[PDB]
Amino acid sequence: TRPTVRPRNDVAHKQLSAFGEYVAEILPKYVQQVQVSCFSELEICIHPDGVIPVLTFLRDHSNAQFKSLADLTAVDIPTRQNRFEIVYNLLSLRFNSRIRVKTYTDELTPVESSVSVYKAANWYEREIWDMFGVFFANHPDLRRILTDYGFEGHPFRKDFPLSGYVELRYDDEVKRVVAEPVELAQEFRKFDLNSPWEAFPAYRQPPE
Amino acid sequence: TSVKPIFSRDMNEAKRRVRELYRAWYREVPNTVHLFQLDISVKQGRDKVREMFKKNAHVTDPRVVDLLVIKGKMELEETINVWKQRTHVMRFFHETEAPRPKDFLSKFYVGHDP
Amino acid sequence: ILPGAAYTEKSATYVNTEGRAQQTKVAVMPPGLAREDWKIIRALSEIAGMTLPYDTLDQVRNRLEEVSPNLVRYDDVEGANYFQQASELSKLVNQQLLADPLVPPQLTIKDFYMTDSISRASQTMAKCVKAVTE
Amino acid sequence: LHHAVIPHGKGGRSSVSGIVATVFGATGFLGRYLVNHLGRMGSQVIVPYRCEPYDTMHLRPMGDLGQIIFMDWNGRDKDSIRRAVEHSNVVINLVGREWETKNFDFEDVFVKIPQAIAQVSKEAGVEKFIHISHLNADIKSSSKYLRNKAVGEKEVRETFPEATIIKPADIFGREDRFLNYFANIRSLGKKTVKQPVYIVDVTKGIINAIKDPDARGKTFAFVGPNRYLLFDLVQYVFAVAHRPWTTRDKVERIHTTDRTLPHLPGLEDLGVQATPLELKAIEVLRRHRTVQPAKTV
Amino acid sequence: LGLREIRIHLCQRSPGSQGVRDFIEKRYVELKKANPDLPILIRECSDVQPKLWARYAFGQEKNVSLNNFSADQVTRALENVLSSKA
Amino acid sequence: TQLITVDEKLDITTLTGVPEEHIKTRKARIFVPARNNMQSGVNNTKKWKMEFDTRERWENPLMGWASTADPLSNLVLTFSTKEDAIAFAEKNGWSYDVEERKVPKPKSKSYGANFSWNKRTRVSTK
Amino acid sequence: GVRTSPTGEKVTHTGQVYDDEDYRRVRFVGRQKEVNENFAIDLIAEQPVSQVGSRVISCDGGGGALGHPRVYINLDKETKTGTCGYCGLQFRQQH
Ligand SMILES: NC(=O)C1=CN([C@@H]2O[C@H](COP(=O)(O)OP(=O)(O)OC[C@H]3O[C@@H](n4cnc5c(N)ncnc54)[C@H](OP(=O)(O)O)[C@@H]3O)[C@@H](O)[C@H]2O)C=CC1
Ligand SMILES: [Zn+2]
Repeated sequence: TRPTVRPRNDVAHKQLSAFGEYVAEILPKYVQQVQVSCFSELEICIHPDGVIPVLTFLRDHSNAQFKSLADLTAVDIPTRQNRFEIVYNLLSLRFNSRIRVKTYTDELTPVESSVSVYKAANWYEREIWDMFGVFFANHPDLRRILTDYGFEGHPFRKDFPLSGYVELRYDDEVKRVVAEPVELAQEFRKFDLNSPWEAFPAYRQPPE
Repeated sequence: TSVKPIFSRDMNEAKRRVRELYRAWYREVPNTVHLFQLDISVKQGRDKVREMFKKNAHVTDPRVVDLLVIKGKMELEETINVWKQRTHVMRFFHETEAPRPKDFLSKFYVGHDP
Repeated sequence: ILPGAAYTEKSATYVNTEGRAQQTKVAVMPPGLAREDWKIIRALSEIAGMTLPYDTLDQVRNRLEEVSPNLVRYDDVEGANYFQQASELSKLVNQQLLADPLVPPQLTIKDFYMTDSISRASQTMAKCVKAVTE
Repeated sequence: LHHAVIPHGKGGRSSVSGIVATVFGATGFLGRYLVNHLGRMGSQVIVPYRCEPYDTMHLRPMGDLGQIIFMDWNGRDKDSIRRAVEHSNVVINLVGREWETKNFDFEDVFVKIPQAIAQVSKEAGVEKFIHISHLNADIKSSSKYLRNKAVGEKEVRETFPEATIIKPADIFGREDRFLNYFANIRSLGKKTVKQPVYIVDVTKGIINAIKDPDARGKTFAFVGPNRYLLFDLVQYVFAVAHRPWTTRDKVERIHTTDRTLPHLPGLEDLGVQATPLELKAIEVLRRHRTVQPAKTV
Repeated sequence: LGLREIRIHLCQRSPGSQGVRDFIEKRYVELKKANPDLPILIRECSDVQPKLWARYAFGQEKNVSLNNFSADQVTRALENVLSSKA
Repeated sequence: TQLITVDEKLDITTLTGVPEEHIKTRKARIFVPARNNMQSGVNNTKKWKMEFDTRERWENPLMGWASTADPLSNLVLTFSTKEDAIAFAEKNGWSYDVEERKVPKPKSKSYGANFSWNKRTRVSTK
Repeated sequence: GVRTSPTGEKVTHTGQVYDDEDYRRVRFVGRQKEVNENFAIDLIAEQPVSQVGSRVISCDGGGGALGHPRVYINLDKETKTGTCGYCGLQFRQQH
């Protein structure tokens, strides 16, 4: 399997597994799962009451020093009752490593804002509000950041359509750009591309 | 059924926040009609505020009306500070849209929508 | 003439030969000014001043449940008892058999392809009939 | 009814209204808002234009792709009128001038060109023709405008007997020459009574006359809700505008009172709420700014 | 003016429909002999409560609950229907 | 405490920003999608889908393209179970109807049945 | 091989022409309906049937990797030629 297969990094896999054990036993109040991927990335899956303790630990601990918030992300998964998956990508410059911190909420439970831990998060979780509707409690200036000013709904939710609900045009009668319900001259043609045959037997979910 | 609140522990605090948000909009409407130089009257914009508040008058969950007050404060903040333009404020008044058929028979005449 | 929807053009309850109620779904919309059928009858009742107490399809199906509640229980065969009582009612008026033999109307594959208005309008069924006759 | 002209959609920009309109005189004040309100339904609008194509640019954002067809035309050319009307199912006539020029006088603008358009639309099988007269059009009028426009009304009726003739009184809007005339005149007060009508009311009425089959052969009188005296109307215009090119025919028409014809239908027989001047006068006259409302009769 | 059709709904297995089932097992045959041109639509279903629909002239439909009745109460309600024509 | 007691049905229709036309007049269909009979693979029949009623698709006057006015005409969701799908439809105020999952019944396969002594299940060829 | 409707409008190789009463002819008024006059069904009919002596021939449209995928055409039917599914060139077994 030499030329075309990605070579596995066993050293970093073992190191990130040991550090995941370390984080799981220092913070067992909040840590739910710890998993290391096959391409050597460490995910810490936490309870959302420990956003500030887990991130402050990873920022300030002498064996962590994850001083850099790379990215902050929600993922909408509608089949879960806590459908929003808040992902924290942290970067350690001292130990040259990355860690993923993941937690959950639904549409109504707020997540505690992490601008006291990372000032990078100020626009990121504001974008998560704008795109998903995840309210972040005790945020300095939480409002929209990317959508238009009168915009209704949260576009990156998966029950939100691709073209939205309203579209704009200029109207010469009222001398004003107006919002009218969306009508496409050509509908977005949905392609059912999924193959009816299983591709990855290692990822097979067990039957009921 | 034990959920973490947003701002209001129950519906009375929630209605307090709805009431203060309505007070803030009612004070703001003359300023909005003036500085955006809208072609509406102050009574007409206040009727639109009352329409938007009576639209959500069925909600019995404190967290949902906490989020409704939060989004109403965000709309208010975009309207007091001139972040919206005149077009965003007039998008509440669906003026270029044709009046939709209401009863069964006119909806039958124009098309297939129920 | 009142242009109606076809079975691919309306969500619509059909019951098969065994009592299983089933609903179609709207694949496409009817062509031109053609409308759904109960919409036409309900609009006719509103014009005539004898308005039918339903507006949406769900209310038509509430009426349909009021007339027999197994028309809204979809993909369900409801069993029917009381063969004995129908047999006792069938012995009342003694009807006589005609001497004509039992001949079904569809004897060969020729008579299969065109039975209703959609099959008779089909050029593919016309090719089928022409191909099975030659 | 042909299959491509059956209406579809929810009545929006990409929908199909089934209205294929040729609007003569579409580059003007009324044609602007008529092509606006047609193209937002999804109508195939045909714009014969006399002018520079730069002056028809504002009509292109008014409908979906391929829904406004521009073409050259001449008022004395029946070939261009035929080339414009032979595919339409409604022809709206909006050709007019406040002033007569070297080539086109009031008779050519109001009599020759309207009767030519109506006759060519008649022989091209166009079902509907909608002609715009003036409310004060009279054979015995003192202005040459209203005499030629009454004669043209007569000829359009007797060459297209199913046409919908419409009598606007004095249309006010942003691009009018009624309130913008008074805001710039900075003529005198007389015994004149007027009831001006808003341009969106006139446009909604023309479209409701397109759609209603009961408007064929009728004559409508589009008037506002409130009759005003001329003098306090002009003082209300100067009061809204925060203020302390003419000819004698325009003076003859300003000092000609709006006749009341209750035997003719109006905007309410087309289902249009007449908008009063007090709501839209600020919208017209906000541009002229560097108020007790007007007294009705 | 007069009665047009009678609809009887019932479950096949519920104890609330026991009186309706015991009505249809015994008295329906002489009911239909007594009413030769009256449609009496017995419509069994899976979980319904028993019900006596009676349609009169001009689309007027009265609705009678037959839940937990005996066969005698079903006979009395149905003969009230046949005697009313209201 | 810092946990309140909400005894109400979870309804977020005011928060999703969807217009009332596309909330109260739409019918969700909750179903396991049927196997494409062009193929023997069954991997597309594992998850619950939510689609909506198909509204009008008309012809573009210019190009002949398929114009639409339905925003939810391409919206297909994916659920692990039926109950997650029903909870999502009730949470968003969508009227729904649910088809139960259709599994193929177990078959009794015998290659020896093709060559029987006294049964009709002999194959005439192979 | 373009032909013309009685309205004067050209007909494409699909067979598309607008009707006499269809309003959408107004888009060509003062302009032109652009058709291509090289009809492919007429041009491939002008190519002669290739006489070959094998029972199975192959075709890739000429040019190697510049043509189409290489397909193998049976020629057992003596009544009908064997036609390529991609390029439309047709073949006949000479015996
Ligand atoms: N307040 C009002 O304006 C009222 C108007 N009316 C009538 O309504 C109609 C439309 O009014 P309105 O829009 O305001 O007037 P405009 O002068 O603004 O528009 C007239 C239109 O006709 C065209 N036109 C004018 N003269 C000629 C000509 N000789 N040959 C070809 N085209 C010509 C103009 O195009 P181009 O730019 O190419 O010249 C323009 O598109 C007129 O008939 C008018 O009499 C009635 C009552 C009140
Ligand atoms: Zn080839």
